Order: sequence, then structure tokens, then C-alpha cells
Amino acid sequence: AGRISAFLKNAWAKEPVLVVSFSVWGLAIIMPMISPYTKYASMINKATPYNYPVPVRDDGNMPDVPSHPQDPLGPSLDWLKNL
Amino acid sequence: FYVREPVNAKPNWLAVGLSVGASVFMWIYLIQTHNEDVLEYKRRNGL
Amino acid sequence: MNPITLAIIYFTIFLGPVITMSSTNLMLMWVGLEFSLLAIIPMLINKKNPRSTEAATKYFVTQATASMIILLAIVLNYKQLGTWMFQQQTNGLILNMTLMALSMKLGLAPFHFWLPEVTQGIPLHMGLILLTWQKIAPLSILIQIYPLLNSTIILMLAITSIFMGAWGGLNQTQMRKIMAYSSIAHMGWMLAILPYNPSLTLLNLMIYIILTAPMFMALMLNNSMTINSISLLWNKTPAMLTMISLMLLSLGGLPPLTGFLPKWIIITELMKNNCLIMATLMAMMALLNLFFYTRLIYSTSLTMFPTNNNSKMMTHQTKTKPNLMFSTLAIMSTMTLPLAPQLI
Amino acid sequence: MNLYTVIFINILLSLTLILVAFWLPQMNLYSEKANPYECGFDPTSSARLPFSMKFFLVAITFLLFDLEIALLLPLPWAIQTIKTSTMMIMAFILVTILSLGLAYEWTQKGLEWTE
Amino acid sequence: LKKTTGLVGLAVCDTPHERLTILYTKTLDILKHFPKHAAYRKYTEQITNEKLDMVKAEPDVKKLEALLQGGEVEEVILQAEKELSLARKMLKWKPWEPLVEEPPANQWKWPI
Amino acid sequence: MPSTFFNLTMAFSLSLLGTLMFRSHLMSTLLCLEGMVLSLFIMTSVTSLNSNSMSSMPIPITILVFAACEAAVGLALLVKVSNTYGTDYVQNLNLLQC
Amino acid sequence: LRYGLLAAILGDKTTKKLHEYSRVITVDGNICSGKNKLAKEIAQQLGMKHYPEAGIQYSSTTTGDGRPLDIEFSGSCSLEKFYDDPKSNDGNSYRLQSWLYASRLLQYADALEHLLSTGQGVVLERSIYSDFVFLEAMYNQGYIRKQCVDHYNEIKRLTLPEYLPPHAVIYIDVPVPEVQSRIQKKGDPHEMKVTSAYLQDIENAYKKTFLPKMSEMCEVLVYDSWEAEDPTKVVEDIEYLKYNKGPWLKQDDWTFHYLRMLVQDKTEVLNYTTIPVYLPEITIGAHQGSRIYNSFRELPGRKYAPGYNAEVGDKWIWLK
Ligand SMILES: CCCCCCCCCCCCCCCCCC(=O)OC[C@H](COP(=O)(O)OCCN)OC(=O)CCCCCCCCCCCCCCCCC
Ligand SMILES: Nc1ncnc2c1ncn2[C@@H]1O[C@H](COP(=O)(O)OP(=O)(O)O)[C@@H](O)[C@H]1O
Repeated sequence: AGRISAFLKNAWAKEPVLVVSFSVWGLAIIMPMISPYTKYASMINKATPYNYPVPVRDDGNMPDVPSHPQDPLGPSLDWLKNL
Repeated sequence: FYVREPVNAKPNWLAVGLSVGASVFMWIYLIQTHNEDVLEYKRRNGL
Repeated sequence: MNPITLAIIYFTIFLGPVITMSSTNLMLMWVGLEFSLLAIIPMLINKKNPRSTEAATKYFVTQATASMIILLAIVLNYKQLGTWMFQQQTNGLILNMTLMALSMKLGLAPFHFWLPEVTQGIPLHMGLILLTWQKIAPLSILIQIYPLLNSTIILMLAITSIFMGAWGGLNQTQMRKIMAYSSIAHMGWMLAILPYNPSLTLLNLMIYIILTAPMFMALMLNNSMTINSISLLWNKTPAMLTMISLMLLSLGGLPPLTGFLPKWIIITELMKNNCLIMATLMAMMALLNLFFYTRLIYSTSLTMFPTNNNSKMMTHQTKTKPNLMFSTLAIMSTMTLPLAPQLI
Repeated sequence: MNLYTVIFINILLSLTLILVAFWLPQMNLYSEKANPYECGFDPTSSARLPFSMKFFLVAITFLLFDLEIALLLPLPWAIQTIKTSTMMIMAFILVTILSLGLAYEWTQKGLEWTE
Repeated sequence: LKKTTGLVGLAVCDTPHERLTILYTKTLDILKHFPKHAAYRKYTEQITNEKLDMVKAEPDVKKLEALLQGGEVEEVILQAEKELSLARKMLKWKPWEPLVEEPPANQWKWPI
Repeated sequence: MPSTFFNLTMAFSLSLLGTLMFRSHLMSTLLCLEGMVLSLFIMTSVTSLNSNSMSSMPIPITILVFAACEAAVGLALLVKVSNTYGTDYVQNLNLLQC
Repeated sequence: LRYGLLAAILGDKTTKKLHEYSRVITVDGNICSGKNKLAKEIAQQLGMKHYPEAGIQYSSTTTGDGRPLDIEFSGSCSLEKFYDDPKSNDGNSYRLQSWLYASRLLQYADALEHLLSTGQGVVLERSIYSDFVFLEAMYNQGYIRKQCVDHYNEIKRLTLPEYLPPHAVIYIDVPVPEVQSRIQKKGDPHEMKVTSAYLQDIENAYKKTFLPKMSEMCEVLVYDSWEAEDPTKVVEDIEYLKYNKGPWLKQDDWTFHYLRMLVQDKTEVLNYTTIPVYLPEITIGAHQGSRIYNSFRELPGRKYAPGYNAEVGDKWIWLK
């Protein structure tokens, strides 16, 4: 267009502040929606063991991680490394 | 003759169909809702 | 006023109760009293005269102190039995200072001296919001404490609101200071029966809101804030006299009209709970709450005060009264006595 | 305790430096140098009258925002929550309604020095 | 067709050839109430009837300026409505009256 | 903890005892209304901080977003008390009783 | 739609309608000093319309059939009965005047409806603000009590400042021995037999009070009979005029909307004219009024709202 697209041209010459603000506003919410790496923020932040991981007791069930930490089962995050 | 014409010289024909038609929907939903229930009151203890 | 300001302030008003309702925490339930306290003041002050400012200050300072005296009782309760609710075994003066503060939000015993002063010096619109809508959220504090109110001081605040809202309403020519003292009289009925089946105070509120709203809206129609101005109404809109004779003889409860229903079945709940000597002191003084309605419908209806000839123009210019808001609220009251079992 | 050792000092470094300013100048205070200034004349009014500011509305918008600033400050910890999608949105919602609240005042002549 | 005058607070007031004519024609009419022998009426009619002809014949502003000195035409409309305001003052006053009231008492022989 | 809350409850009350006895200023009563809030901030924080009730720690700020928004509406009325009188004395507003 | 508030949001903005000639001009003077060749011919020469003098019977012309009704319905004034017999204990000197204030106000209100929609100017004549001239002329001479002048300036305090000023008033003085001549050369007996002291208190009550207190809120074009009587050069001074110095320019659209809902509701235009200040000149009692209110609704054509009268047409008397 012209009657909208050339209005931005004076608003970029004069008033060259609100254009950045109104852009960075509209450019902030939009980028996490088109990212490859936004999934990890809720995951890198979920891996941190701030509290102690209480172990369950073996009752003939849950073929998960055995009583050994370096055992290939369980949430072995090799994605944080080699990000 | 009302030199300053009334706001209501003609019937606002929407307000008729809004008011007539609404009432006829009320009844038809008020009639069925009773018949639908009395018939359904008669399937819990007896007739 | 600018609609982007109106809608925001007509909506904070819609949040105050609704958050005082849809919230169990006594902190969400507190802020709801404040949304109904911020929002009101911009519309009290629409004229910015020496009557609107003095009311808002007399509405704000009188009513923020109450929001603190409430909030004390939460924190005093947040310590004891740590949570955000008046549970069952909370201390008395926590709640007798809570009920104290609500009585200031509403205006009952000597806490009424701000209500007429504020309900005076104010438009008629925004006289209707205080006495009807600002009153719902404070009661929502006060139905949730269904038991566990001091039956002693909850009841002196009633009688003191029957007296002071009846003795005072006699003097007052300005309708706005009359309806203020009607709110105070009728609250002794809402507030005395609060421990005693408060499905009757939710009633007396929904009745009282149906009585005032036609009245304040019957005064919008000509902006008559004086007996001598509601009098000259047979010349402007004589068609209105048929309701106001009933709107007032009901709002002062006489039996064939619904406004005797709350005053009546309340007393049943009072008699049935062995307080035979209290209800009498009310009902003997609810008759005094007719004398300035008997006298008022005389001056309005049953004797034509001497009008003006400048009022002859008013018999040319075709007003417009609301629709569904007066005819309903004046027949849905004053003619619903036989449907009392449906009410309760 | 370790800070009280820092800061009671600085009061004394100030308080010891002021006592050695009133009791070591050799003063001569009589009448006319104690009286107020106004550039070589006797002041007309009393120096303590209503100023009648003009930025009165902006002082309040600050009074509201100092809360809002305070209402931002827990973001460095909020990112260390496991959700980081309500913290995402609700941080946009707070900053946006602010600018909306700031842009309304910006157009309705709030921060404009009534005159 | 005048964007920005050199002057300040003297707005364009477009549509000249009217106001310059509404005013001069209105001086001629607020004249004719004076005496004919009063020389103010005698002289300012010799002024306006020139300028009125230097507008009633010339439609182009930029050359009209070079006919009635007083360039920046809009500065003339300020003057035309000012003389107009003065004839009214000269009407309620009576300047054409006889030789001076209270002549001077040896008041001006300068060398003392 | 049960030596401050008697001492903070007693600090609330003195401020409640202050914002009911006036001294010819509306702007010292609004002023006494913020120290009233302040004792509730602290007597709420500690209760939420000896009990380790971090889930209630959002509350001592929500109480206080309505300590300034109420002061804001409070301060802004003085602008409309002054512009009638220019003096801000509580004794000067008594023309409602009429 | 009744313009509501939705229409404004939906789009009926008034600044959007304001033309250059969307100016509520007025003209003022004395009782036989132009205004009838001047109010007209400022309208026709500029583009806007013309409201004439609001007599006793303005409200009757804008309502119903527009026919001038009986004197008792439109007041009880009888201007002709004032001149020939003033100072009557049957208060007519003031009934004549409070009724005209109301009708000079309904006139001005009915203008702003039209100024603030389909934007045209309005050419009034002796608008609201030049209505006190008679009273002072009627009070300085003995016709009205001081217990009644207060009733008027009260009403002006309650109705005036809600409205906007007459927006470049016009005036033509004329020496009081001359206006007495135009009356007597105008074959009316009632306007005759008037004191020329009442027409010197008419312009002593103009240039001392009106013209100065209006030359700050609005604009003044003080002319004379000969500067007028050629009504094009009065118009030309209105065209090439530099509008400033008033409340018209320092206010916004939503200042018109709550002035435009103020002015539609004619009941709201007139609430403070009907105040119950019980004066015997203006109080009329019940039996004198109930006889008239009911014998006005018995009129062939009012009887009801302005749209439901089967005796004067109104064919759809049962839906609309
Ligand atoms: C049934 C058992 C249950 C208990 C029943 C209890 C009793 C019923 C309640 C009675 C109280 C209401 C009646 C009192 C109203 C006051 C008097 C009144 O309104 O009339 C006076 C008024 C005079 O005004 P005026 O200017 O002279 O005009 C006269 C004609 N227009 O005249 C008027 O102009 C007013 C009317 C003008 C508009 C026409 C409407 C006529 C009135 C219709 C209402 C009739 C009553 C309804 C039926 C009874 C209900 C049970
Ligand atoms: N209060 C009043 N007292 C006397 N005359 C009045 C009053 N109100 C209106 N009028 C009349 O209004 C008339 C104005 O007449 P004029 O200016 O000649 O023509 P127009 O009626 O068209 O303005 C006068 O006859 C005057 O007497």
C-alpha cells in the first residue's frame, strides 16, 4: 500500500521512538511462537534438582532406573549437553 | 400533523418481529418443556 | 467522561461484589470492597462542585478506615489458625471488629452519619448504586459468616438502625436524605436476622432493591430532590402517582403489598428463636417509617400543591421514561404478596 | 552486625565532622545575616505558602507505577519456575496494560503541566 | 498561493480582492458623514479611490503589490481596516473645528 | 514473634486512634492511613515468614498495590478540596448537612 | 435511534460536522431597531437558517399542529395587556418575562440541536443573555418586587452556565427618541403609550452590563442604524472575522455529547425553570391548573404522546 505504508515513513523520520516500542512490543510475543528452542526453557528449568529426589521402594514393578544412578534408564538429558 | 415528526411515525417492524417471534418461541419451548417433562415424570414411579 | 473511562469504571463496579462473591480468601474478598471504592469516586465527582468533593472525601476517609479494620481481622486470623478464612473457632473481637467495620461500610448504628451526607450532594444516578449495589458485597462478607457472629452486638446495631433511620427521616425534606435513612431502617431487618436463617436477609435486599430503584429512577425523571418539587408532579407526569402511592406504602411495609413480607416473615424467624421482646421494638418503629411516607404521598399525590405556570411548558415536550425497569420493578413489587412462598 | 560496624561509623564520620564545624569557626551571628536571602531584599511573603505545583497528575502516575515497578521485581526468580509460559504471557499482560494506561494519559493530556 | 509570510502572527487571510474592497468601499460610506470641506474626507478619498482602482483592475496579487506600495498585501488589509477604525474616531471627535482652542503664550521662541 | 504483634497491633491501633481524632488537616489523616497499612504489611509478612507460608507471600504485595492506589484517589481529592478553598482544612467542608 | 450514546461511538461526532459558518450568531437591539431585516439576510447571505423572536407562543409553534393556542395554555401573559395596564396586582409584568426566558431558552436549546447536527449556524434575535435587559428596565421602574428579581437571576444561575455563549453577538444602537418614533410610526396602540424612560433603561441596561460582560466570552460588532440598513456589510464583517476568546474552542467532542444530551431532553432543559419557589406572581394553585392540564389533554390532538392520536391521524395506534 501507500496510504498506510508511507505513513510509517514520517513516523520513522519524526516520532522515531514509538515505532521501535510498538515494533519491539509486536516483535517480542511473536518470536517465541516461531522458535526452535523455546521448548527447552520449561525443560532446562525442570531438570534442576533443587530439592532431593525421594526414591521409591522396589515392589516388583516399574522397570525404570534401577538402584544405580549411572544406569541407562531414566531421564538422561544428553540434550542440555550438545545443545 | 406534528411539525416535529415523531420518533415513532411508523412501526419499527423489527421490534414487532423481535417481540412477536420471541414470544412464540417461548411458548413452543414452554409447551414442549412441560410435555417433555410430564411424560418424563411418568417413567420414574409409575403413571 | 469518555467511554474508555466509563466502561472501565462500570466494570470495576462489576468486579467488587463479583470478586467478593467468587472468592473464598478474605484477601480477594477484601479487594472486592476496594474496586467498589475506587470506581465510585470518579462518578461521585462528575460536577466537581463543593457538594461532590465533600461527599467523596466523606465517602472515602469514612470507608478506607473500614477496609483496614476489616483487613486487621484477616491478619489477626492469618496468625491464629493460619489460613485466609474465618473458620469456626476464631476469637470474638476479631469478628466483632469485623462486623464493626462492615457496619461502617454499610452504615448502621452511629455509623450512619456519613450515608445521608454522601447520598446528599450527589446525582440521583450514583444515589442508586450506593444503596443497592455497594451494599451487596459487604453482605457477602457477612453471609459467609453465617454462624459465629455475636448475637448481642449484631442486634443492637439493628435497633439502633431502626431508631436512627426513622427518627432522622422525619425532618428531612430532601428525598435523598430520606432514602438514605430508609436504607438504614431496612438494614436492621437485613442485619438482625443474619444468624437466624439469612435466606431472609438475601430476601430483604432483593425486595429493597426493587423498591428504591423505581423511586430514585422516579426522581431522575424530573430531578426533584425536595418535597415541594416531587409535589408538582400531577402537572408534569400525573401517571406516576399510582405507583409511588404503593411504592412507599410498601417500602413502609403494609400487608397487601410485598414490602410487608420481609418485615413479617423476619419477625416469624425472630419469634421462632425466642426473642419475643426485640422484634416488637422494631415493628413499633417501622410505623414511624410510614409517617414521612404518609406525609410524603400527601404532598405528592393526595393534595395538589400549588404549581407554577412556567411548568405549562413541561406539558408540551414529551418525556421518555425507561422501559422494563420501572413497570416491572413497581409491579414485580407491590403486587407479589400472594407469591410469598416462592420468595421463601 | 558487620554492616552496623560500617554505618554507625559513617554517622560518626558525619557527626564528628559537623561538631568540628559549629564549634571551630569563631562566629559573630547578630541579626541580618541569619535572616533569609531573596537576592538582597526583605522577602515579601513568608516563604512557607502554597506552592501550587503543576505536575500533580504525574506524581500520582508515579505513585501508581512504583507499585508496578515493585510488581515486576520478582521476574529474575519467576523465570526459574517450571511453567515459563504463564510467566511469559502474564509478563506481557502487565507491561502491555501499563503502556495502554500510559498511552491513554499521554493522549488525554495528563503529563502536560496544566497552564 | 502564499505559503508562509515573512511576518509573525499576521495570518494569510486568503481571498484578497474582496476584503481590500469591502473595507475601502466602507471607508467611502463612513465618510460622507463628515463635512465636505473637512480635508480629511477630501484627502483619504484620494487615497482609497486610487487603491480601489489598483485592485478593481489588477487581479494578480504579486503585481498588485507593485501598484499599491505596501508589499505583503496582507499588511495592507491590516492598514485598510485601521484607517477605517480611525475615521470613526475622527467622527466622534471634531478635528476640523476652527483654529486652535487656547493658543500658546509665547511658548516656542527657543533660544533662552 | 509474640512480642512484636502485640507491639504492631498496638501500632495499628494508635494509627486507628489517629485517623479518628483529626487536627485540622485532611492530608495528615490520609497520611496516618498509610502507617496503618504498613503495620498490616509487616504483621502479615512475618506470619507468612515464620510459618514459611511462601504461598501466602504474594499477599503482602497485593495488600500494598491497594495502599497507593487508595492513596492516589485520596491525594487526588485534595486537589479538588484545595481548588475550592486552597487551604485544606477539614473544618471547611460542612455544607452537606443542609 | 434517539442518538443515545452508541451513535457517538458508532459515529455521529459533531466536530466532524462543524463548517466554517457553523456559528450560532445572534443580534440584539431595542424594540423597533431592525433585527427583522437583519436576522434574515445574514442567514440567506451566509447559508445557515433563521429563528425569529421567541414570543409568548414559541412552544406552541414547535409542538403538535404548531397553532398558537389559547393564552391560558401558553402562559397567561398577554403582552398587549402589559403596556396598557402595568403594575397590576394580577402579576403579569413578570409572568410575561419568566415565560419568555423559558422560551428564549427553549429556542436556544433547539438551536444547538441543529448547530451540533447537520451543521448550520443559527441566527437568533435577543437570545437568552439579553433577556435581563427588560427586567432591569422593568425593575428600575416600578413593576417588579425585589422578592422576584431574585427568582429570575436564580433561574439564570441554574440554567445559563450549562450552555455556551451566543457566539459573536451583533448590536445596533439607536437613540431612544428615534425608537419611540418608529413605534408611533408603526400603527400599534399597545407598543405606543410606553415610557421613553423604559427605553432609556433598556440601553442603560445594555452598554453598562451586556456588551462589556459579553465582549470577553464572545465577540461584538457594535453598529448603528446606518452602518446597518445595508445588510451585506454586516455579513462581510462576520465572514472575515477571527474567532477566538470563548469556551467554544477549548473543548472536545464529548463536551458536546453531554451538552447535546442536555439539550434534546427538553425536560432537562427546563427542570430548573419550574422550581417550587412559591411567588404569588408565578404560583397559580391547583383548581386553576387542574382545569388547564386536563383541558389541555382534552385538546383535539395532544391527549397522548406526540405519535398516538387517532383524532389527528396516527393510523398505527396499536404497534409503533
Ligand atoms: C384489590 C385489593 C387489593 C388492595 C387494593 C389497594 C387499593 C389499590 C391501591 C390504591 C392506591 C393507588 C391509587 C392512588 C393514586 C393517587 C391518585 C391518583 O393518581 O389520581 C389523581 C390524579 C389527578 O391528577 P390530574 O392532573 O387531575 O389528572 C386526572 C386525570 N388525568 O389522577 C391522575 O391523573 C392519575 C392517573 C392518570 C393516568 C390514567 C390512569 C388511571 C389510574 C389507573 C389506576 C386505577 C387503580 C388500579 C386498579 C386497582 C388495583 C387493585
Ligand atoms: N419583556 C418585553 N417587554 C417589552 N417588549 C417585548 C418583551 N419581549 C419582547 N418584546 C417585543 O419584541 C418586539 C421586537 O420587535 P422588533 O425588533 O421591531 O421586530 P422583531 O419582533 O422581529 O424582533 C418588540 O415589539 C418588543 O416590545
